[PDB]
Amino acid sequence: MGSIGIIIASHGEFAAGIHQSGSMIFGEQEKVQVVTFMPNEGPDDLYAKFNNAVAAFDAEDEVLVLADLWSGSPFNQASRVMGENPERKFAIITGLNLPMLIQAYTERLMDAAAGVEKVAANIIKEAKDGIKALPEELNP
Amino acid sequence: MGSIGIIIASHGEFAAGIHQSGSMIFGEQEKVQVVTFMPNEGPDDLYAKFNNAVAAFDAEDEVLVLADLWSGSPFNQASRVMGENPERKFAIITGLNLPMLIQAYTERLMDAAAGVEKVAANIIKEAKDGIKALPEELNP
Repeated sequence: MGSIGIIIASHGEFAAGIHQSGSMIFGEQEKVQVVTFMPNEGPDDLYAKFNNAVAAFDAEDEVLVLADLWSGSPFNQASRVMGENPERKFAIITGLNLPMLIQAYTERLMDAAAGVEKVAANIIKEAKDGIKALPEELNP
Repeated sequence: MGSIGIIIASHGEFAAGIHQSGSMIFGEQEKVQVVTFMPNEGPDDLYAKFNNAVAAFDAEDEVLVLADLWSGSPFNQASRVMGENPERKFAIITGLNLPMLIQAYTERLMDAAAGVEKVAANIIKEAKDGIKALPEELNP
């Protein structure tokens, strides 16, 4: 049964700031957790934050992690928590940007019961498609 | 000679937060300005922030704006400033993410003579390529 909990994760306050961007553009949202990794912190503090974020969702919810980068402690600890909970469906998407977050909120509204693995493909596509340049000739 | 000044621009505190992410991974970076657009500000406030950010660079510097969202207010006021300073080389890339910012920093280190029109293609490429998922079956 059910829903998708979203965890926004980053080095530094990035994840908190883009969570604000999203609430201005999209409005308030349920079942969103923010995990920041600050300079006075180590990997085990981050491990605790992820476990605490997952426990804030209902036991039936699938989990979508939107992470800053495919490297470093935020990504590594998200992957660890994913691998320690094989009875729970997880997806991690790296390269967090605002089109990605908007599309994640929309896919939840539209199609949350299809699962995190189904909705990820179009979240990825819109995140990439929203990277565009001016002047137009600079685009691939 | 001139080099590239970077403006990181967003709705809300996103831009300040990812600037912090960048400093945790890439140290202190010269000629980087942050432009945030907060819930209690309007377009004329924003326009002034962009003009002040551009004034922090040297007259011969080129300007690279990394913006959160295509056709958003940060993007629109950046485009306006670009059109008002036609004697300055300018580029705008939307879909701001941490791979994008990392590559922009790398480009300036490798070749301070490369202008914003030359470095844009690899910055866009790495910004898109950095968007990937686990499980890996969601990837191409």
